[PDB]
Amino acid sequence: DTKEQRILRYVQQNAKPGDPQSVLEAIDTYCTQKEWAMNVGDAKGQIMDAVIREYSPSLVLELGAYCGYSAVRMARLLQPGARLLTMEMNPDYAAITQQMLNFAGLQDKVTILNGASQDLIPQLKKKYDVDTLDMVFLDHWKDRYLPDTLLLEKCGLLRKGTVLLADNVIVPGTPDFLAYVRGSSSFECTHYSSYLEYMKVVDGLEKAIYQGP
Ligand SMILES: Cc1c(Cl)c(C)[n+]([O-])c(Cl)c1-c1noc(-c2cc(O)c(O)c([N+](=O)[O-])c2)n1
Ligand SMILES: Nc1ncnc2c1ncn2[C@@H]1O[C@H](CSCC[C@H](N)C(=O)O)[C@@H](O)[C@H]1O
Ligand SMILES: [Mg+2]
Repeated sequence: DTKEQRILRYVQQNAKPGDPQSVLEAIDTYCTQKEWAMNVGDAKGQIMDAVIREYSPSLVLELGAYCGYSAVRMARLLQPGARLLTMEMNPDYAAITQQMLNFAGLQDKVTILNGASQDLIPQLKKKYDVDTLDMVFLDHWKDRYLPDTLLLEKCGLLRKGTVLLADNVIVPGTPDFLAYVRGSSSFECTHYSSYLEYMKVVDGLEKAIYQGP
């Protein structure tokens, strides 16, 4: 089997069904003690939790689901009626994410989009009944952060106050995205310095709040 299947099996065998917090702790436990994996982790996840609780977004878009750790982390804090849409181009990973969300009891809150973000972003308004996004979590391939941010703006998916939260802006790093949002008056930026998941390597999240054209 794969590492992603072993993570899901550990959750199914150790986490409590319908308990998102228990599912998160099981994923973090397995990857801390057995196999490292690119989940956002508990250190940066706690910063994510605080950002989510401050802005209380009604519609969240996630770029990169992997095994569903970040989707479980964000969906467990959403108000009733709020929605999370997550895009995952790997079908093997998205099948794991769906089973992870089902186990945590959050399937009614999260919708998985199978495909590449650059192909799915232009179809959000028509196919998934989206006006503008309240929050965007960027966590896919690092070279897509900036072009997808420009694509989200072109398709009219950003409004004044839309919160962009970017992972891995230090390690592995997103230099072009970081330089663009920090240099553009369209984005007010705040850096939250933390640590790479399950490690003591320095990383951080960048919050970029859209201010308009
Ligand atoms: C593990 C590691 C170590 Cl020990 C060192 C020293 N360095 O330099 C790097 Cl770069 C890595 C590293 N490899 O992959 C990732 C990573 C993390 C994500 O959170 C993420 O989302 C994605 N991703 O591909 O989406 C990738 N990090
Ligand atoms: N262009 C793209 N469109 C959609 N998904 C992409 C993508 N490029 C990479 N990805 C996916 O994004 C994932 C990044 S790992 C992200 C982990 C997750 N956000 C968490 O914290 O738990 C990978 O699984 C990869 O398959
Ligand atoms: Mg990441």
